[PDB]
Amino acid sequence: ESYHKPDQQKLQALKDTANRLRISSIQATTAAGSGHPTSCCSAAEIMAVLFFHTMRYKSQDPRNPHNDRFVLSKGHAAPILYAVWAEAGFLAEAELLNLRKISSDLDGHPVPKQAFTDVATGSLGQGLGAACGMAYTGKYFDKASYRVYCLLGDGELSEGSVWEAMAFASIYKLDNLVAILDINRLGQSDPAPLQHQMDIYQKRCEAFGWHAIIVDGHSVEELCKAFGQAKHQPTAIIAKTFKGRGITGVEDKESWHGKPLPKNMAEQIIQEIYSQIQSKKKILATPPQEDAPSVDIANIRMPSLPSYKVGDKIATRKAYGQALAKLGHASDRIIALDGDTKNSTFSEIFKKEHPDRFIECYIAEQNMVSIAVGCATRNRTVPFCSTFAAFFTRAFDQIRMAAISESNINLCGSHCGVSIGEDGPSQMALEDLAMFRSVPTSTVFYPSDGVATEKAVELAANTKGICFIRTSRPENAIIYNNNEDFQVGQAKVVLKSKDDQVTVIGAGVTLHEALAAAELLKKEKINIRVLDPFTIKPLDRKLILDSARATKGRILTVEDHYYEGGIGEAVSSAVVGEPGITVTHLAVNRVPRSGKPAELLKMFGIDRDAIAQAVRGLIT
Amino acid sequence: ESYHKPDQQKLQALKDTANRLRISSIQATTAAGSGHPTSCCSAAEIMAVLFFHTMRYKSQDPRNPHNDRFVLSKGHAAPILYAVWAEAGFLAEAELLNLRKISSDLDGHPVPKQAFTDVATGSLGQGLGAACGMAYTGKYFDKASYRVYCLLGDGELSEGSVWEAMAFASIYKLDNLVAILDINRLGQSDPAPLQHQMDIYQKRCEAFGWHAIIVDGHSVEELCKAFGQAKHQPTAIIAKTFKGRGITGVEDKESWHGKPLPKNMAEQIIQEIYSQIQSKKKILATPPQEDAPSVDIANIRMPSLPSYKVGDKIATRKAYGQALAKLGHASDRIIALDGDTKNSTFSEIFKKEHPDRFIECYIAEQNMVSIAVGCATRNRTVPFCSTFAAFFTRAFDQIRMAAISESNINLCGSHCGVSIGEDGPSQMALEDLAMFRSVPTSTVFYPSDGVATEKAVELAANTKGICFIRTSRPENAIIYNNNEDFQVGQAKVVLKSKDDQVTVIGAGVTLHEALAAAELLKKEKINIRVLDPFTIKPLDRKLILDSARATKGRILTVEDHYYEGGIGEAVSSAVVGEPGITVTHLAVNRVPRSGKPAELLKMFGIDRDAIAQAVRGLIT
Ligand SMILES: Cc1ncc(C[n+]2csc(CCOP(=O)(O)OP(=O)(O)O)c2C)c(N)n1
Ligand SMILES: Cc1ncc(C[n+]2csc(CCOP(=O)(O)OP(=O)(O)O)c2C)c(N)n1
Ligand SMILES: O=[P-]([O-])[O-]
Ligand SMILES: O=[P-]([O-])[O-]
Ligand SMILES: [Ca+2]
Ligand SMILES: [Ca+2]
Repeated sequence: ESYHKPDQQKLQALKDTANRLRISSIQATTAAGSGHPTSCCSAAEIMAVLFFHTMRYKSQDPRNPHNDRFVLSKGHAAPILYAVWAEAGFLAEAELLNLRKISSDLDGHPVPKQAFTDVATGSLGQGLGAACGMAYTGKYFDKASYRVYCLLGDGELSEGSVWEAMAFASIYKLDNLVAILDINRLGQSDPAPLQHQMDIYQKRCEAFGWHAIIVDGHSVEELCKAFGQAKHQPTAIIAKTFKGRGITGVEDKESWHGKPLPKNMAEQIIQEIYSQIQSKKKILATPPQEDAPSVDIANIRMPSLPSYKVGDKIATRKAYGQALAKLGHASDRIIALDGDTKNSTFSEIFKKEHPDRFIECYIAEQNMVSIAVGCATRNRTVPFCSTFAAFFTRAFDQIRMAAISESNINLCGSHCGVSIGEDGPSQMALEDLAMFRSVPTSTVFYPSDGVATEKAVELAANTKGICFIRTSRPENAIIYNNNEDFQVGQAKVVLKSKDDQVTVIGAGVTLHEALAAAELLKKEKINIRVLDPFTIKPLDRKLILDSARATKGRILTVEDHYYEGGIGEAVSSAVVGEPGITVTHLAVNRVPRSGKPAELLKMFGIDRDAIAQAVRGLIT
Repeated sequence: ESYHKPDQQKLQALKDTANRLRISSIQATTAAGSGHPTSCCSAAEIMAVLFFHTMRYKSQDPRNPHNDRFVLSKGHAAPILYAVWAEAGFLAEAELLNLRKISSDLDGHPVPKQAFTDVATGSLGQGLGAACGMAYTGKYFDKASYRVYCLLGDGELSEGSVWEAMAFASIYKLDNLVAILDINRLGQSDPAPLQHQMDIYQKRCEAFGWHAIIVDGHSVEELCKAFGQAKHQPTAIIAKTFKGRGITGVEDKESWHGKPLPKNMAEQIIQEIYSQIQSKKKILATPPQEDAPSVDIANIRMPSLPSYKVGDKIATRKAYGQALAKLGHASDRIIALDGDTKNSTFSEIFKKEHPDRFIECYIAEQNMVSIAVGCATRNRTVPFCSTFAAFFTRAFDQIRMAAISESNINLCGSHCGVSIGEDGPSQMALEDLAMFRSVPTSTVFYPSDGVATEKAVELAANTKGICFIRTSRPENAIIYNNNEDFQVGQAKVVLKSKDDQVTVIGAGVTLHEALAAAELLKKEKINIRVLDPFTIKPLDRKLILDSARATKGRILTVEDHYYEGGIGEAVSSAVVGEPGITVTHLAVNRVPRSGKPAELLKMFGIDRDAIAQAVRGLIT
């Protein structure tokens, strides 16, 4: 639609709105006794113009799929976000004073229990990546008219994740995306490196492919104009502002980040700001054009059972790619993301069959996770990201925040453990189970053959939370019939007899080492029960205990992972205290080195011979 | 010294060297059956000019403190690094053919068991940050003439960590630092985003404050000239190259990343390259000026015992800052790094007393860890980094690689757990124990009062590996006499009687909740033994077991951390199977929310009342 050039009365109303937003931010943080009023105050005109002139959204339905999106990347400015939603009529004005109380949902940083929040922020430098996912979805998946606005601080621009998102938005021509940079000169404990060198910020944004506009961030007129011109590139509004703007004696001063005003000072300051407001009448939000498509919410089912034959050899990494491509034929909601590793994770199979739903994220794992989080907001897509599991450690903070965001994303990490062989430890995932188990909403799948991998992909697609699938490089035999039923939290006993003397729990390559160890032990008339956990989180505690009680109470765990936080610790925590139950662990005890897969499994004590020796020791 | 303008014979010798390096990279990867010859080949002229014209180093003493530093950020090019060290006469030429063998130290990516490797690479995007630490040390700490050279790939430039390092080097005027960008057009699975748009790379580097020079990366003459001009800024040599340069039919082609040449093809290609070499005579390396200072290696001792009084209240975060500043008066080797959080971690105390040894890293945790790793190389400094513990998750891959690098760095993460109160979960560290316990070389300190914090700082300074100190926001009472002896792996029983019915293990805020719970239980004639672990890794298994056997075998753990990978799992894994021993866990079961510290401890079941209720349940 045409830009509506505001008259002087509308401009004054926007100024009055910005000053109301300042007052509310001060009132709320003074009442709470904590918070960041000076960080809200630098953004007050930006927020007024965005919410009451530029954006299009349903004020009574913040999650509506047709709405423009707003991401508060500088999440500690939450009080001004709450204030705008009260100004728009969604939040009760009195509730603002309950900021940070245990009785309120207006928490210290935004979180998705709030209808107006899609992604939790608070860990700086992540909002723009989420916004890129929203804008990519809007332009290429929803094909809708909504736009995406992301407000960042200047200290926040020191985070490399921001520059990954900048580069992504220009690669993918996200002309529906606007980043607003609140260049208020100061960080938490010192000035931001570039201070008010606006030209340097402009050069950096232009070098990364954005259309960059320097504005006076306290001029509602310059802001209306800058937001009012759509571009053919992602657009950076570089706003020169002052921290604590409007707070006499505090504006542009250090020592005030995250410091509320004391009661006596708040009263005096609020009276000053209030005297600037010319009218109490509020501006109404403007609704969006309703062109986002419907999205089905039904269960996603594989079009057929797995087609593997017991005895055939396939690496679970390849079965992942085959299974994801197969699942893509069943539902248009499945999208795949990969970080320049598609040939090795086998997500290239999905790209070949469903190219319009594959997102190349390049060597930028932090941004890739944030893109997926953004794509999953409002349930618009069901994303599967992949790289080597070791490189998901690069995105741990994004994954941590994804759980705080209640996000439903699926991650597949390949090349786990020492069994990759010659590349050496930089490429070996040995802490990924520890990392993903510590994520509160996570489900951790560790499929041991191609059939289990296909079932894990199907289960993950239909499971809420952060789903992780750990895949492996070596080709192992198919051990499961393709009609075997798999469920989250349900383990499988793959070998048992009446005279079993220990239950051996393995997964992936160590499950096949355990089965080979059972064959070595058969020559010595020693039988062992072999258990495949399928999910490491949640663990099938009942089947583990019933197996243990059938094998003299003895459990041996063996895993291609470090000792801490892995399968062995998960099993020990589950069964500690149970009478007669003992647990013995085999794992990788130190940083590995290069060698053939079988040589490394032997060197680090997790191969069939190490398992057999541990079994004999338990019996004697 | 003056630039030595090479004659045509020296230039031809450098070309011959580059071609020998190609041959060795092909020979080694074909013999191994794996590796990245096309990634070596694009860098061959760069490597020849660096090692045999530009750099100054002792060829027989690669770790010498006077040497120029070289960091191979694109670590998968390891075969060409090994080749240059054979060409320089340090490595035997025959050993190159043992690349990736379990019998060799020429592993798939560089690692510090090699005398010529300071930091392990292999996880892309981290080398430049390490190089910044080396260059900062050289300019500001060593005050020596050595220079630092870092070779990066173009796909690698998608990592945000690279841009954090770029910004750091210009902030700190690292005119002794040179980054060489191998712009060979291709990544692993597709072209790099910018391909051969050399002007865009130049604009990005210039916007981040570097002096940027575009060269033909296969012209030894242009490379000699570009390296030969020192600048007043960090300098980026932007080298236009072709992947697989010199391999007929493979140069500039996709589908060859990480693919060795088959034997029959290697023979043919090597014969072609060999026919280009005009002479077998090798160039000798040139030694450096020996102006790096001596550094003492003695134990670092606090100048006095802690000065806290039993009963005084201090937050361990503040005791950390006081203790680090105190330790800085004892040894000039201590340096401190912080990510714009010095007012909240209290590293500002060190900055005030020892400003020349404080490094402000801004909001860039990945780079901060890499800086510390670089500063610790060759034992030049003893670094302590600090931020909120939650934001160390942003640097997990850097910490993981630091352990592969055998690095001795110290990390202090504040604001752990729900006890921070109103900021909410984005700022709460609830997975940091899981993360740091999974790091192979780690020691994890969790001091419960100011005295333990000071002792932990002293111990950490003298302990090899990745040391982590978990500090807390709330002020708790001093419980230890200031002459109490603390040691790694030694726990403390802080309350005991003869009629204790359970051993309660707490740490930080939950240790003080446990002591308060013991007072509640005293009213009911119930005595509990309270144990403070001091180090979570390694755990004092002996004292835990002896305590348990004195309290009917019952252990209760309580921690301000998620259930997985924390204190409870560490204790359970240590004691599982021990007869009569049971372990019960209290931890945080889900993403928290904002509230007062005591309200959140109650809501998440880890306060004195929850501990008392669990104790009563264990007895009955
Ligand atoms: C990843 C991360 N590191 C550190 C912090 C701690 N922190 C919170 S706010 C802040 C300063 C923010 O400065 P800026 O982005 O300039 O925002 P302003 O408040 O000035 O608008 C810092 C360092 C954080 N929240 N996230
Ligand atoms: C952080 C990280 N993510 C992914 C990988 C997987 N990987 C190894 S090499 C490579 C491509 C490297 O491309 P580039 O930097 O252009 O180097 P070249 O071999 O072309 O010189 C990738 C994606 C990695 N090593 N590290
Ligand atoms: O995909 P690469 O591990 O052979
Ligand atoms: O330092 P902040 O948590 O008050
Ligand atoms: Ca700022
Ligand atoms: Ca490349």
